Amino acid sequence: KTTKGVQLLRGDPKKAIVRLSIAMMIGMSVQTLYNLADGIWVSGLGPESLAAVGLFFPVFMGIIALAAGLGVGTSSAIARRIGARDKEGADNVAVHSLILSLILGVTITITMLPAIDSLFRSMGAKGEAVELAIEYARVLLAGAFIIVFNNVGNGILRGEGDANRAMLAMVLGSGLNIVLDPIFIYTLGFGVVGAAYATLLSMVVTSLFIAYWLFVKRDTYVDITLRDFSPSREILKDILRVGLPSSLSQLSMSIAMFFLNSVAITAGGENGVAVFTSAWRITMLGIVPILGMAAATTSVTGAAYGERNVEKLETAYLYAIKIAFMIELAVVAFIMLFAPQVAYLFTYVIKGDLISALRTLPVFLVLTPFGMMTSAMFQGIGEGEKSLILTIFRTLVMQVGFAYIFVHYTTLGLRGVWIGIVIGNMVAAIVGFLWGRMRISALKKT
Ligand SMILES: CCCCCCCC/C=C\CCCCCCCC(=O)OC[C@H](O)CO
Repeated sequence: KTTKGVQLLRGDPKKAIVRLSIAMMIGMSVQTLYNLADGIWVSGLGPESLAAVGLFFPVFMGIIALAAGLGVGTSSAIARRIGARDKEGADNVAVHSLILSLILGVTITITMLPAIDSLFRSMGAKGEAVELAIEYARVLLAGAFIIVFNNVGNGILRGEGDANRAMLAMVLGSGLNIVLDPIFIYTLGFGVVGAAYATLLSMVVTSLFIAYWLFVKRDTYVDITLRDFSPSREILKDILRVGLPSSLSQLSMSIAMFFLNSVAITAGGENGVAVFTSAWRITMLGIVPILGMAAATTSVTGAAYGERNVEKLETAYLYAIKIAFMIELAVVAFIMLFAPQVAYLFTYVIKGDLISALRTLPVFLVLTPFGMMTSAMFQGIGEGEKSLILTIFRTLVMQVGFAYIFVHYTTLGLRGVWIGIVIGNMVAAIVGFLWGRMRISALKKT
């Protein structure tokens, strides 16, 4: 009645942080590799194919945000029950989360399918452009349930500390999508819609593995059955108090990027937006280790909170920050030193401005862990609303705010955008860190 994952969660927090975060970073790196490769295949199909992907992209990211939001709500709620040695509670959360995956996933499909035509056209698309985007979108929308299920499955695994399988499920899915991409797009000649089917099939296979582990081998720590299922308002509210604000955090980010783009356009037009796009994509690569660490932090602080061990929660939180800080130091030094080389490789025009960008913009990555791990621990203790507030403050008030100030009130132009983004992120990192310290001392008094 105990797994390696549960032993890990109930063990030394530093050991748990390292194991989980390495596992998440590996899984997320394969997801990143898939994305880069798919970007390349699609690029060679022409403007009409890119524009079709472009039309669906906000919807698709919205679907990811909802799925991953439910996943982290699930992870946190399970980790806390396990820490509290509430086995029946952990079982019931898992069952609840799986029923929610069906409700959410299918709702996404049935709501968007009849909406996408009007949506794409309202975006300014006409005739053939509309038709191609719909062919592409409907394949992916068909798998909305699968996506949510996979994310919930991953959430359950992370919640009970099973770093190994959570990682494996990510590797299998993105790895299979990497294999199927050139075969569906070019070999079978399906073009852009081929990329959608490669993705749909990859997700289906992932779900088959997860369903096998959960329902056939039944070798997770949590027991999952409908025989023992009694609807719980408290469980539903617990999941959504982390899950909904997590999803909304992605929305805040998306809105922020829109404004950031408009500022880049104001400063540099098509040239400026191109430089920003490239510099941001490269800098977001440095974000990957932080995300893996955040996922670890949520599970580990959750378990500690359930155990009512504030010392343990604080240790995991601060150790996560320290490790992410060190990693980011190396990442930033690397990009800063090798900016011309890095630019050369991602461009194949905008070289000089991109090099400047790569030697200013990535600086904020060094302070990101202080805010992001705080957000992850807020989620671990179940207070997702605080994580959302911090996310809004960083992305919309600080990032966009300062970027706007430097461009409208100074003569820095493009460089002012990078500087504003850096300054904004760093202020938010300090505020978030201070809030986390305050929250923790409050815990010690409670
Ligand atoms: C454009 C070029 C793109 C190149 C694309 C390369 C794709 C590499 C994919 C996976 C390897 C990454 C390392 C994966 C390590 C996984 C370790 C693991 O999952 O362990 C399972 C566990 O041991 C169960 O017993």
